Amino acid sequence: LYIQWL
Amino acid sequence: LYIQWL
Amino acid sequence: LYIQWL
Amino acid sequence: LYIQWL
Amino acid sequence: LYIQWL
Amino acid sequence: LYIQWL
Amino acid sequence: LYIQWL
Amino acid sequence: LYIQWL
Amino acid sequence: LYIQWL
Amino acid sequence: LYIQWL
Repeated sequence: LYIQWL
Repeated sequence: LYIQWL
Repeated sequence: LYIQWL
Repeated sequence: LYIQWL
Repeated sequence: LYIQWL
Repeated sequence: LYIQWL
Repeated sequence: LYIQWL
Repeated sequence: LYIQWL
Repeated sequence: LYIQWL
Repeated sequence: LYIQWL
């Protein structure tokens, strides 16, 4: 699981 | 699962 | 599952 | 599943 | 399943 | 671009 | 770009 | 870019 | 970039 | 960048 959130 | 969210 | 959301 | 959403 | 939505 | 090979 | 190989 | 190999 | 190898 | 090898 990879989450990139901005 | 890959989530890229901006 | 790949989600790209802007 | 691939979702590209803008 | 591929969804491209703008 | 979405590539699925079975 | 999403690549899935089975 | 998401790469999954089985 | 996410790389998963099985 | 996330790399997972099995």
